[PDB]
This record gives sequence, structure tokens and C-alpha cells, in this order.
Amino acid sequence: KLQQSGAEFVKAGASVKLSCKTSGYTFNNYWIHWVKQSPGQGLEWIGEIDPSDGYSNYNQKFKGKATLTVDKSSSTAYMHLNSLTSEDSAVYYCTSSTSVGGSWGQGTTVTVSSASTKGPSVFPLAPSSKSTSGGTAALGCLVKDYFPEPVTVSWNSGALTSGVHTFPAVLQSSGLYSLSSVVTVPSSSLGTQTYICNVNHKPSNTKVDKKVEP
Amino acid sequence: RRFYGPV
Amino acid sequence: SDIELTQSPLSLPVSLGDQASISCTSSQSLLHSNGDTYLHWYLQKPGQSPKLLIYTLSNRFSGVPDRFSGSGSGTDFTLKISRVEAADLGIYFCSQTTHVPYTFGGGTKLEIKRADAAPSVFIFPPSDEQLKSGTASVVCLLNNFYPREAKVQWKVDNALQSGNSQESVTEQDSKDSTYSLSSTLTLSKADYEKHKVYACEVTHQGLSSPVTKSFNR
Repeated sequence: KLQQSGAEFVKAGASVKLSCKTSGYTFNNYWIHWVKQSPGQGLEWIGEIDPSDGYSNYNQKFKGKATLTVDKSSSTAYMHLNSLTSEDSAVYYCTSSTSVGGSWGQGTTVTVSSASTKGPSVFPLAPSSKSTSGGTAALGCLVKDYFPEPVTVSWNSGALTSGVHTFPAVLQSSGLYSLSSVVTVPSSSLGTQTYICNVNHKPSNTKVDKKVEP
Repeated sequence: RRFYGPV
Repeated sequence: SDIELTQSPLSLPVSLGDQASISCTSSQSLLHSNGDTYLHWYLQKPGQSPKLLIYTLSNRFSGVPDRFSGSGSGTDFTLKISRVEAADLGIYFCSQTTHVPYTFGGGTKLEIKRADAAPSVFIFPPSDEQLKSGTASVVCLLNNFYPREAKVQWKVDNALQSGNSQESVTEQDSKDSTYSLSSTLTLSKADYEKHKVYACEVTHQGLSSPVTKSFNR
């Protein structure tokens, strides 16, 4: 029974306090740890605090960046990050452990960016003789130059449109994400259906529907 | 004044 | 001089129902003076947090089955998984808490092994629509193959390309246990229009020689 505060989207130079609500039993018995997961640096231990007496130790690296506190009254654990930078953009876990284990929180995402939201430009990847594999045509939509994550692509025609491959986003040197979403369909279907990729980018209020015609 | 065990 | 924990291999394909074993090598001794060795193993499933399997070398976290077994000493450590099930798939991390600061290994992905399958390769010219908008992206698709390792190269008028393409790979497929991959060649419209031949060349284990899909504009 752990409960972590909501996603944070912050400017560089900011401070944010992340929180972690536990039980009254947890707080009394378990130690509390904080852990960082980032694509650059993987999994990292930030530090620990014994809620019983507030005593705390830190990863040398995170001294100055992070401060750990507890509030008995509410059985809530706090981690203050200050002087935030893009390298601090990560998922932060709160954990309760003992000598025989325990559990980890669901984790708060922190995103450290002031850059502008940008809706995707959506382009068809049309079916042709060069996207055909004896019976089936491949087609898709290129979902290019958006920020931030995520997008959602979905296809029409129900059952036969699964076997969808929506690719992981790739970050471009421009700082905009881009991806493709492709599908394989019976070549016969292209005469009796017009395939449409429905692209939603929540951050920028974008909904696009692109027909992918031969 | 260590914690002992798994994170 | 923090304790570095090196895992091998990176990704481990196994048949479901077989044994798996994963190595974690510590840059220093993790044997504490109290006699415990504080080397732990977690599993992280996609879109979830890490869950403890094995702690202080070889103890099972409560509810962890014994088909998960931890051993080692000194600087070499192993996680053996005995009857690999589907819900065992994901990323396994080792971690030491013997010395402050506590550290984590880079992770090992436990994957599904299966027979080779060659990719179907398709190429996609840029849409006229994108061209109007100034850029020209060409998409090359490698669909449903195994294993994951694949070389994709671009040639424009027989000139091998460098620095203008990005690849992305799907996670292993539910149904057939294959991968798919996109390579995207990004050019300016003006660049795109100066050349006629665009070719995606693919090298993969499951093919006897490389396949080149191409179009002329």
C-alpha cells in the first residue's frame, strides 16, 4: 500500500517536492528509499530515511539535489528535488523495505522541459507493388515532428487491421519525436475499404485522420 | 547506522 | 570508485519451460563482515515498477517461487530461473546494498527464443503531401522476423548513406514471437529530388544473402 504523487512538468531551475503516501503500519516498521530510473543513467539509488527518527543517508551524487523527509501525522514520505535539470527528467520510485524485502511504488514521472508542445504532421505510407507480400499489402502512417510523448495511432476495419506495428518513438536531433504505424492487410480489401489511421496527440489537442490510399 | 537489506 | 555491477548478457532468448541463467559481476567484493552478501535481483515488467525476487544472495522474497534461485560469492553472482513462464519475461536487474551508495546493474532482458524467420521488406516513398511541406522521408519496413539483430543500410544512387536515418524496433510480438523494424531516411525535398534510386539493403541471419528493396523516382 504505497501511493505516489502525480506527474510533474517543470522548468529548469525549479524545485519539486514528490510525495509518497503509505500506511501507519508501514511507516512504523519499514525504511523508506528513493530510486531513480532514467534512460540515460538506468536505475540509481538516491538515498534512504528511517521514518521512525528521520535519520537519512544519501548517495554522495544526490547530496544537494535531494532532501528526504517524513511526516508521521500523515504517514507520508517526501523527496525534495531542487535546481532541476533535463538530466533529472525521470521516473522516481519510493520504496518501503526491510531486511527481508518490501515493495516499490508505481513511481512519479518528472519531466524537466520548457520546450513548446508541437502537434504531429501525419503522412500516408501508401500501399503499392513494393509493399506487397503475395496476398497482403502493407501500409501505414508516418507521425512526424511532435512533442512531447505520447501519440496514439489507431486503424479502421476492425479485425483484419490488427497485426498493427506502432513503432517506439524516436527522438530526433531537433528534439521532436517521430514514429511510424504500419499494418498488413489482404490486397483484396483495398478495393472494398479505405484505410484510415486515426492519430491522437493529447498534449496539443490534435486529432488527425489520414486516409492511406493507393 | 546502516539500513540492511534490499532496496 | 562506486561498486559497478555488470550483467551479461544483455538480452537472453529462452524457450518457455526451459532454464535461464543470468550473470551479474561486481567490481568489488560484496561480502559484508556480518557474513551476509547483499546482492539482490529484481524483475521489471513493461509499464510497472521493479519487484524483488531474490535478496541477500539467495533468499526468496515472500511468494517468489523456488524456480528462481540466486547464488554466487566474492564478485560473481548468478540468477537461475528454472521453469521459465511467460509472466517471467521482462528486465532483470541486480543490485548491491553492501556498500553505500547502493547500486544497480544495467539489466538483462529475458526474451522468447524461437526459430529464425526472415523479414518481409517493404519500402515507402515520401508522400506528395510531405514533399509539398519541404522534407522527404523514405520508410523501409522489416516485418516479422527473428532474431532481433539486423543490419539496415541505405543507398541513394548507389551511394551508401550515413547519419540521415533512424531505426526503431518493436517489442517481441504476442502471437508469433517476432520483431519488426522501421528505418527512416530523412532528406530535404531539394536533396530528395536530385537523386533517382532509393534502396534499403537488409542483412539478417534468416536470409542467405542480403535483400535490397528499392524504387526509382
